[PDB]
Amino acid sequence: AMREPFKYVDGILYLQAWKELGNITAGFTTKDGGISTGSFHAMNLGLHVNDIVENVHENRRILANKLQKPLENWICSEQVHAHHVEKVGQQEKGSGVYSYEDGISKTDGIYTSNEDVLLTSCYADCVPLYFYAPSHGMIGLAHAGWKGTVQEIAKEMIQKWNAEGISSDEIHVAIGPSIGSCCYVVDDRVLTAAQEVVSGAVPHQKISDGQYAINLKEINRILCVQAGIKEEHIVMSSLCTSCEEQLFFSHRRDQGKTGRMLSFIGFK
Ligand SMILES: [Ca+2]
Ligand SMILES: [Zn+2]
Ligand SMILES: [Zn+2]
Repeated sequence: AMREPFKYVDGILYLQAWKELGNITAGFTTKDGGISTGSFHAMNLGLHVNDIVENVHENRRILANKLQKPLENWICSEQVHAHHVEKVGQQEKGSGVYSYEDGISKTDGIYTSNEDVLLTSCYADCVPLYFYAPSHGMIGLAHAGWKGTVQEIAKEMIQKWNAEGISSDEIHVAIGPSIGSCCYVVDDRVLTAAQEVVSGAVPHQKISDGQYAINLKEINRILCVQAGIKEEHIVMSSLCTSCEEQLFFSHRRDQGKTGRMLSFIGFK
């Protein structure tokens, strides 16, 4: 069984599996630590989910202080459930920190070699992908719901890194908390799209006619291996956003009214 690569520390799940690879701050937030209430209780870091902005701004400031990464150096994207990956850095510092529309336009993955920035991505069920090539000082995040998964957003990131001279055998990938097969049931449209890009069987369990439980974390792991990532360079959480009702917001479990966690990565 793949060991859990994240450790809960004061409300934050830090990517402890990568502590010896390089001096980075990486992890995934939880519902704990903020001042939001109701459907957004407590650490809602999402600006586009109808929470009161003052609470989201404060929650962001709280995280910035916990991570020692000032808001002015954060980079956020306007996620659109597609496969666009953008290299970011100095000129994009501050993008989306206070207004979602100010985020990197229609982008689901971001990467950088800049040591002062904090890359961020928002989640409430979708798969958080993390990338690190320690030898090249390159870090990245990609948002993979079913659409980004089957549109091969992980491969988009890897291909861009290959063009920057980074071999796929030097890229470490982490897969964070997401909706698991215990709670995520999809139709033939999703399963077929996954079959089109996965060589071999897509792991799935039929629940009823045209209804299949699927593990999008494992689908992304398989696609990463098939894109040249070494199996031993992938770490994967088993945490389910829907099942963990005290740790995570879940778009599916909370019926579309919920907050957002952030995935984050930056140099210490
Ligand atoms: Ca296939
Ligand atoms: Zn999503
Ligand atoms: Zn579950």
